[PDB]
Amino acid sequence: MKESARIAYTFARAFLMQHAPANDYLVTSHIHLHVPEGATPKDGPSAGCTIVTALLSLAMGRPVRQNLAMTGEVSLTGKILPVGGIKEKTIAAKRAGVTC
Amino acid sequence: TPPGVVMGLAWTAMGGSTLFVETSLRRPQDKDAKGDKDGSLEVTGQLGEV
Repeated sequence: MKESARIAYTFARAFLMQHAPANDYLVTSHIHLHVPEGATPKDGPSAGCTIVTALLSLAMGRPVRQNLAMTGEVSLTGKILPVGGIKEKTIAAKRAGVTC
Repeated sequence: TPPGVVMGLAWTAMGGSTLFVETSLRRPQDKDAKGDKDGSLEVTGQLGEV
């Protein structure tokens, strides 16, 4: 998770300068962050795209679109890679009614 | 074999197999332009102590 965290910090910096150059949030603004514990470390990279979705969400300040959740690994470029255990994830996600 | 990957022979428990060793930068090098920090590796693939 430290690898996913700083890899996401950098790519978020990169994505902000790539997309909205006038903004300078991720390149210069201190940010404490917290991620709830509980998941197995092997799937934790799956959360990294969520991490970026949070960081950029605060960056712009725009609230995330309601009733959706995403999971996936990142490699400082934004590409996603496979994550296991999907049969249990989808049922436990459905019990809460998430649809996206 | 684009750079950072290559086939590598392995004498498995029975026969052998062309296991592809994979290597890649995992977190950006540029933690600081002035930073002297080493590139510590985080091995995977059921690492032994030796």
